This record gives sequence, C-alpha cells and structure tokens, in this order.
Amino acid sequence: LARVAEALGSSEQALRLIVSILMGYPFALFQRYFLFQKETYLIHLYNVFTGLSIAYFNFGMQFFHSLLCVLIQFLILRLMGRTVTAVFTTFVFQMTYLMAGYYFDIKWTMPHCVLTLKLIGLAIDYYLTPEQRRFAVRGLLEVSGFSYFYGAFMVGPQFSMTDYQKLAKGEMRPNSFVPALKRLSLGLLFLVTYTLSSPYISEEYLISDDYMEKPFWFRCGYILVWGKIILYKYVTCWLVTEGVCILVGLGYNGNDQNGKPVWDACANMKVWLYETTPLFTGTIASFNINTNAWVARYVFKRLNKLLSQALALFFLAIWHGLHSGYLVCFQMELLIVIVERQVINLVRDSPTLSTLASITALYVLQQTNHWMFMGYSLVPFCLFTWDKWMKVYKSIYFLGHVLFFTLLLVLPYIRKL
Repeated sequence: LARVAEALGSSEQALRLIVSILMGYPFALFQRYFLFQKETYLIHLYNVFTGLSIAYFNFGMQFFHSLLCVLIQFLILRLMGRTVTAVFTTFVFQMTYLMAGYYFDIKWTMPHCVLTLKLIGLAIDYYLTPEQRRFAVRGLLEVSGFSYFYGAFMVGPQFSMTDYQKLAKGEMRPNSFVPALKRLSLGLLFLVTYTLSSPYISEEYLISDDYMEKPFWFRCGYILVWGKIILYKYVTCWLVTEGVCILVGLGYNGNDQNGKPVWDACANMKVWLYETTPLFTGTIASFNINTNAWVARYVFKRLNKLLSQALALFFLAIWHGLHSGYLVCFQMELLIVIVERQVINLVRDSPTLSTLASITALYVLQQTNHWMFMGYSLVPFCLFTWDKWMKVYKSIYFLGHVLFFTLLLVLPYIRKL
C-alpha cells in the first residue's frame, strides 16, 4: 500500500495520484464501445460514479466538497439564469469556497481548483464573436456528469460544456488508440526523467545552508537545473491525462486539409515547442495551454486591455494564494516576458541599433539565460512561504529582479543608441 510509494522514489500521495491518472485508461475501455450506445443518460451516470469514486479513493473528504459546489452551481442554473448577477455570484462563491479550502501534501483542493474554473466557464457558456457563437450552450445530470468526467478531473484541461455534450453524442470523427499511445509513451518518458532526477536534485537544497554560500556561479547553476526538472511532475500528469482524454475521443480538435484528424483540442502541452525553444515567449505564453487559454477566454476576453492585463493575472493569484510566493510568480510573466518581447522588437525594428543586429550573424547562450529565467520564477512557487522564498532570493544576489529592471531603464535608451 505505502511500500509501493517508497520503492520507486516519489511521494506517498504522488503514488495515489499517478494510480488515479493511470486508472483513466481501464475506465476508458467502456467508452471504447459503449459510447456508440444509443442511451446518453448512461454516459453521464458513468462519469459521476467514476469521478466520485476517484475523488473518494484519493481523499475521502473531497467527495462532499465538489458535490456541494456542483449542486449549488446547478441551483444558480435554476435561479438567476443568465441575468448578470449569475456570473458575479458564480465568480465570487466559487473563489470563496476555493480559498476556504486553502485556509482549511496533495490536498483535496487538487481537483477542486479545476472544477472551480469548469463551473465559472459553464456559467459564461450558459450566458457574439465566432468563438463565442459556438462555445455558448442552449437551454441536472448534465452539470454533475460534466464536472466529474474521469479523463479531466484531478488536473485535466477545462472542456467546453457545449463540446462535452458533443462527446456524449458524436464527439463533434474516427475512434483511435494510436495517438493515445503517443501522449502516453511521451508521458511515461518524462515520468522516468522526473523519478530519477527528483532525489539527486530537490527543493529543500535551496533553503539548506550547506554549500548555499560556497559557489555563487553554481548557486544560480542549481536554479537552472532545478525548475526544469521539478515542472516535469506537471508535464507527466498532463500527457498521461491527455492520453485518456484522447482515447475516449474528446482529445480530437477536428480535421485538416488532407482529411487527417486534429489532436490538439484538450492538449495542455506542445513538447518540441515547450523545450528546445530559444525564445521563452513560446514557453511562458502557454505551458499549460488550456489553463492559460481559459483565463484568455473567460477573463481577458470578457475584460480597456491595458488595465485588464494586471487584473487577469491577479485572478491567477486569487486562484491559489497560499503565500505571497504564488503572487510573485505571476509578476514574472508581466515582467520578463514583456521585457523579452521588447528585446525581440529591439532587433529588426529600430532606426538606431536594429540596423546592425538584424542580420543572420548578429542559440546556446539565449537558452542558458532562458532556463535561468524559468528557475528564478519557479522559486516562489513550490517554496511559497515568505521566509523560505526570501532566503534563496537574497542568497542569489536578487539577480533576476535587478537585471529585468536594469534592462527596463537602459532598454529605451538602447532604442536611441
């Protein structure tokens, strides 16, 4: 039971989560053939009975929490309807219930932060642009089934209700097992990388006084290797989680010009592009493309774009808010990423400095700076506490904070040089 969680290397709860995500596949062996089944109320009943069992198996307490939010949300589907208050109360209540969970390692708030976004998204869908005219829904079991879907429950991607009901019917396409193997084999490849790296390079090492004053160059060097190997826990649990999502048929975006079907519908990653990438505007734009696209659809699209940027990323700090740490992380995308784009336009688009720096002559150095850019930003994540976060930040001479601002004052004068 617990000896399996100690034998490989990972945490005790981490084994119960990987078992839960891998449990998606034998459960997707029923939507293999019983999906073409004429009865649709049986499909909704499968997701509830599986999702409630998955929630109970991982944590006994959560089964009531999610269920309570689900019944209260379809109560705001009866009352209020699409009157504007309904969006205001859903946004507040869901975050009020969510933030209560944090105030009261792998807690029951793991699938709860997912359904919070799934129910807020449902409210705006129940409430136009070419995307909005499609994503909007028309007109009990529907809300319960959509929330408890086994493929995307613990950390899975948000899926449009309109598109979810489609899965019960025609999934909006040919059934396949070959792409499912692709995201599973690549998903397990990163699991081997994580389980082997995590013990010889850990978090508690950053706060440990041992050697944490000796090198300076390796002081930042450890921060480059770490926060590149730690985020692989998310990577493995988004590729194996997509593997079940695509096996059912939900993973299919559509088809292309050659008739070949598309697979990037609920794809929360793009590996060749989130790695081997010199410019991290690609990586940070959307490492969790779905988690990033949701905010870009229901927060940024709904929201004066200049004043929207701060309030949209502030919602991501209301999303968890464990310590000031998670807030300091979202003020990195609105920091280095906006500065990185300024250096992108500094070259090829300036009448002073770009002229000489536009050419092919004017790779490894950029990536080395960009992996450092990630680590420094992931430091106030994992270790979120004020005393832990400040400890390693002051020990590394606060380089990221100084360099970004140093670039920010000098940069507009380089545009003149």
